[PDB]
Amino acid sequence: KLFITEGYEVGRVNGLAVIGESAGIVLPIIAEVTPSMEGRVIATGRLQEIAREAVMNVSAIIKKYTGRDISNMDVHIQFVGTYEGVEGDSASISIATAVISAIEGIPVDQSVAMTGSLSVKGEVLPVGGVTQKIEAAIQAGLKKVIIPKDNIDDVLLDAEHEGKIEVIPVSRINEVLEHVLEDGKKKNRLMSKFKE
Amino acid sequence: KLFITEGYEVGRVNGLAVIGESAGIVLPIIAEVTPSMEGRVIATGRLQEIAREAVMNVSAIIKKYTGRDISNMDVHIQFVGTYEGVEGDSASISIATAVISAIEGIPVDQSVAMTGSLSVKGEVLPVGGVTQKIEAAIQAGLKKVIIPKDNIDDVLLDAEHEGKIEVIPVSRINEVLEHVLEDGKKKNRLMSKFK
Amino acid sequence: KLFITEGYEVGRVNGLAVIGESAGIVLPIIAEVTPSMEGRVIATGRLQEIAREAVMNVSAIIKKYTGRDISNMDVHIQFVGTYEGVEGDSASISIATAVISAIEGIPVDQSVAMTGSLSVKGEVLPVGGVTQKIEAAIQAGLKKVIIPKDNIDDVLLDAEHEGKIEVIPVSRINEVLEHVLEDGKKKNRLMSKFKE
Amino acid sequence: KLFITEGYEVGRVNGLAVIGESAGIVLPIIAEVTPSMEGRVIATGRLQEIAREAVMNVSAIIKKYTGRDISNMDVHIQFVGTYEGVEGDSASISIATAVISAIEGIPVDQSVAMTGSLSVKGEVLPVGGVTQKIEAAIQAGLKKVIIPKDNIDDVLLDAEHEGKIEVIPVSRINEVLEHVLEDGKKKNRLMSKFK
Amino acid sequence: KLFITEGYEVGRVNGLAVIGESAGIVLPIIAEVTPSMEGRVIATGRLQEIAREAVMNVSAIIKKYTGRDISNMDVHIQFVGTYEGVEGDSASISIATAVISAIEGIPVDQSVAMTGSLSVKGEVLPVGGVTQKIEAAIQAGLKKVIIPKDNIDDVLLDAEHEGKIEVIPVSRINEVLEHVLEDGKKKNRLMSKFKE
Amino acid sequence: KLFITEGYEVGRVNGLAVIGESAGIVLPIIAEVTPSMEGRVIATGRLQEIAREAVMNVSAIIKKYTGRDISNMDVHIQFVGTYEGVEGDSASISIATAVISAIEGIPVDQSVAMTGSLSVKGEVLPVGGVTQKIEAAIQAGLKKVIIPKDNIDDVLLDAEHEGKIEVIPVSRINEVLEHVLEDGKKKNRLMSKFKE
Repeated sequence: KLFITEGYEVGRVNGLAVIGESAGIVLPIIAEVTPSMEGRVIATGRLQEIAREAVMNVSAIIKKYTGRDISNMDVHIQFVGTYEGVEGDSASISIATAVISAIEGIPVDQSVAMTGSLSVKGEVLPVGGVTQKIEAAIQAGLKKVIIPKDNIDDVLLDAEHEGKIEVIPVSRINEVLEHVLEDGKKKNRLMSKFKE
Repeated sequence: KLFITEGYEVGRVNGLAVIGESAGIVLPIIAEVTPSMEGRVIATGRLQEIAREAVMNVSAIIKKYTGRDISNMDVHIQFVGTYEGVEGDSASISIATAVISAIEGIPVDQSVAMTGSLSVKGEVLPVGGVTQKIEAAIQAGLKKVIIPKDNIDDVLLDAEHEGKIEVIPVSRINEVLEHVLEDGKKKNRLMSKFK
Repeated sequence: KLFITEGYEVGRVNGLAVIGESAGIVLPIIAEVTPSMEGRVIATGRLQEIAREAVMNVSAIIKKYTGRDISNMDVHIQFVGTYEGVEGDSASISIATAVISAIEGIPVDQSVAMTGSLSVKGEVLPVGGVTQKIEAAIQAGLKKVIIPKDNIDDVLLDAEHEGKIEVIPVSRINEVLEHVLEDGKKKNRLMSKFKE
Repeated sequence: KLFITEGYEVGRVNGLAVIGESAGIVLPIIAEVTPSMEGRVIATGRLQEIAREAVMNVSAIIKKYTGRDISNMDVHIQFVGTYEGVEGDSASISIATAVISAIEGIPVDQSVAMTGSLSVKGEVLPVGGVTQKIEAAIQAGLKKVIIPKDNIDDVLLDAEHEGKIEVIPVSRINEVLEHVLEDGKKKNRLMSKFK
Repeated sequence: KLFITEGYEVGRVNGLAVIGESAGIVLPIIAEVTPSMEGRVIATGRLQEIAREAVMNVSAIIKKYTGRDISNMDVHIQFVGTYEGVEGDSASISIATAVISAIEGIPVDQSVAMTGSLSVKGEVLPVGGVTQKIEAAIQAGLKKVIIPKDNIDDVLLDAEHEGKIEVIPVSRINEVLEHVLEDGKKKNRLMSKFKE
Repeated sequence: KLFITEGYEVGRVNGLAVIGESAGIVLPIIAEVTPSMEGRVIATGRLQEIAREAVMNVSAIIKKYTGRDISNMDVHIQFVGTYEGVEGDSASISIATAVISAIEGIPVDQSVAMTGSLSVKGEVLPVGGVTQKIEAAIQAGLKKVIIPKDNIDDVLLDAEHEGKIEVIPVSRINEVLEHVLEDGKKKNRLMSKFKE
């Protein structure tokens, strides 16, 4: 199977996505980081362009909140499996989440999938095919799905479904991290860094 | 909805644009600026050269009048949502407006969209697709498109678009801010710096 | 309107080009220059390569006859308007002409459109589409049209349209300039500077 | 015939991949190394992003355990054959493996296909298209196939096929190496280095 | 009209090409060199890659046979006019002629048009649509047409059409230059570094 | 036609490609070398990275064997031909062979073609499309086709192709070589260099 459904893992997130117009999918990302040999973002396959765009875009948010500049480190991003036929999210919050995880060595809840794009301001703004994703998620045996707050009323769950996934609307990057990073002294420090 | 339409709000604005044909869409920008360890405009997409340009024109206006150097501070320009076959506007005023809005950190009326092209020396130059653009601001339920002046007569709106919206003829950048940049002490300050 | 058709403005020049396969359009153009403190030609959209070829060529000529070394300047060039399926003359001379005008800061006559491919050496080479361009010129109500002298047998106008525009042709850029540049001290002192 | 099914060769591994939207193919590779007197990774084709990626995850892994650095080496990789319609897997292990084989000088077992994505930490990640990666390797007469353990449930074989190949599930790049590298003094001391 | 049919001009050659595959056309070019003040080939719009290629090949023999390194110069090629539906020769001897011409300032004779491709060892190789081309040469009042020696029997002319143009087959670059460069002291010294 | 087929010229190697689907193209290569006046591999088009690969590999095996180093040469590598959908073998041996030719200044049997991938041990790896290649090599009325050895059995031929040609299998560069160099003193000196 292409993704983990529970446990905690560094630089590892289950985003969600769309195949064709039919349907949604579990889209899992690893991020890993190593210092550069000036610094680039490595990824390949049908999604590399989504990946440099999120990673690059989010990169100031990522400097306000470790203090590691991205151009001092190499960011190794893959998508786990292959997917031709898939639209992914712009500035996707999973790809930023997995990177912050990897930079910070703080693990991620696999049982919580996510969707949204990430304002360079740090907000999370709406994305297509939410119902179709939750749906893929309900199909995956994942437990909670984070989503943007303005897709709140695009969640057209057809009952019996209303109780098999916990749908969590967020609107900051800090809410996404709060809700998926493993508890501990590290995330506690981390969270406290989210302000002005 | 997806794109915001009520409120005021920082380094983010309503670009008008056109997917080629008769074909309007509302294209927001979102800007953000961070004083740097010079600096680099960071933006992605088919419309980076434009993000870059808008920004480059807009530092003359700001080192000159304000006397802020925008070379000291990395700048994020990002357009929103999935846009395909879009023609952008050279030195597009949505961006430069958002850029003044990041940097003097002062919100913008989101009733208001706009389109235009910013000359280094401050002008709002005319642009193609001025009508279909207004038609876009309309089925997106907005209050006021701002629009270049030399574009008035490229409005030729029909009965189902006539009186639906406030069109603002602008010649200068500061006519743009006069009209969208929210109110109080900072705007007032930014204004006088100019003349 | 996307162009001006009377008076003088700095750094502004109504080009001529062809849309699809019949017709002309006026290709209006602005250039502006600030010191760089070397520098670039910033232009965007579809016709950018032409802007850089023309500024690349104007500037050598600038350096030979005046003093001003475009080396030291950012030239910012725009096609007021947005031009798809439109196709220029290489080393377009509207463009070179708008640059020579931002730099000298002598305004240009808007009542006269033009078209020419500019050699590094200073000639105005011939260009495709004269007849049609001159028709578009007639159409926006522009008084004259400056063309490459070798394009003179290409002019195919119905006798009544020969009443409508002046057709001037030319073999060197400095002739485009007496022909366009605002009458003046500056302009004179400038014509002096291309004594050959 | 485009790959080998018997014997050991230095720096040659039988990858596995898909052509169109089913059918596996065996995807064989040489890597080779020479020093760089910096270092570059040399591969053409539709699959070379992958080749560059594979190698760049191997380096750090090798450095961390073996001490050898690859900045001071040029690496030359080839997909023996011509590979259109084909997607490889991210950072294929088969390439990672063929690089380790090169540098260390230890023959690889040609009768064992392998598929997988190597992570920078040395972990073996799951992949698209396992079954036809398996069918195709049977098709070629390979005796074992190494697959990412996390894909054990994707293995879908008819019994007449269950007996025809050995499915070996791994989760780490050192396991792959033990399972493929030729036996001997080199192999062992090499392993003592990943523990 | 777009080419000069007689006299000599620095860096100015009448190549031949084909419009679609109905007909030949004169495709006239100009190369011009300025110093680099790392060096480059500037050129525009439609046959810009034929242009970059031709030069990138001949560089070779620009050094090997004679004088200057073109990585220290900028090569500014233009096609005089505009070029859609036209098909460009590779490693074009008309470019190389133009570029050798501009560097030596030895004028090229405009009553002789040319087609063919330059190998890097400097044989001229067959090209396509030669009859059509010559038919363009003929049509356009150029006196003489240089063509590749392996196309000799691909020339299929009507009676009337054969005396209408001198046809000159060549097998090597130095013959093309023997043929089109202004006699005089400078060509003599150029031509005599085209040994062994 | 545009290519060689009996004969013995230097720097030139009739290789083999597929135009995409499976349609035999002879793809002639011209190599050329001069000294840097460090050095460079000077190629044009889609194949231009193959070239530098074929080159790269060949310098390695030359430095080793002959002792000669050719980091000093400026290498020119040319594709004779005009087709798109062009599809080349990695480290393609044609190029490897035109080059070794170039350098050792040694004429090639024009009457022979080849496909092949060359490794840094100067093995001949097999390549796909073996049968289409043997065909354009027939259509091109050539006498011999060198193929990689392990390609030995992707060889078919309906009645119409069988015994139309000396197909010749190889596993090493020095075979490729023994096959195609013009006999005598410099073949010889350079040959045994691969043995010493």
